[PDB]
Amino acid sequence: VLDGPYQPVTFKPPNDYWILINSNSNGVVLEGTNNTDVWVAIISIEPNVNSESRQYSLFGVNKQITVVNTSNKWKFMEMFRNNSNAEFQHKRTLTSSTKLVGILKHGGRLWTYHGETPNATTDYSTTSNLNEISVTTYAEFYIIPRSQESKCTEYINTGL
Ligand SMILES: CC(=O)N[C@H]1[C@H](OC[C@H]2O[C@@H](O[C@H](C)[C@H](N)C(=O)O)[C@H](NC(C)=O)[C@@H](O[C@@H]3O[C@H](CO)[C@H](O)[C@H](O)[C@H]3O)[C@H]2O)O[C@H](CO)[C@@H](O)[C@@H]1O
Repeated sequence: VLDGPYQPVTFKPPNDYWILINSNSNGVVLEGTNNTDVWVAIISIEPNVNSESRQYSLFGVNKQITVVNTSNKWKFMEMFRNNSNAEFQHKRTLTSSTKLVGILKHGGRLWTYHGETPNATTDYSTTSNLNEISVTTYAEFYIIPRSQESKCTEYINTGL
């Protein structure tokens, strides 16, 4: 009885709900911003990719990122910046057999998962304008209350 799946859309996630995205494919999985101090994008790289340059459109703008993933797992790079004049930088990585990606607004912070399945964990970026963060998803997603975060963490790590 999952709350979803919902099709790709731009929306403003409410505080204290996990958005859990079920990416089947490579490319941008999600991007979000409050236009002040957060811009984030999660980029998907398929298994067994040797080093190459690839293009991604972030907030309507083309960016070249060199990628690599010699794992049998999928790789999700979290790209980040805290100013509109700065370039995106690689902040964190989630290496996943499940292909599920999470984002949550809670407690003054923006949360994602990083590390490697089945031991992926949450970490944050800080913002002074949390409520104004909107996201665009590029794949189906589900919505899971923070009160059920252990269930979300299980899905991230072991699959729907
Ligand atoms: C350890 C833990 O529970 N971690 C959670 C994570 O919790 C996020 C919150 O971390 C707080 O600090 C912990 C819980 C301590 N009690 C503490 O006070 O240090 C943050 N407190 C800070 C930064 O001082 C808290 O932030 C506050 O939240 C309240 C209401 O939630 C209010 O918004 C305040 O303005 C704000 O300062 C949280 O950031 O949550 C993640 C995501 O669910 C879990 O994965 C993780 O396990």
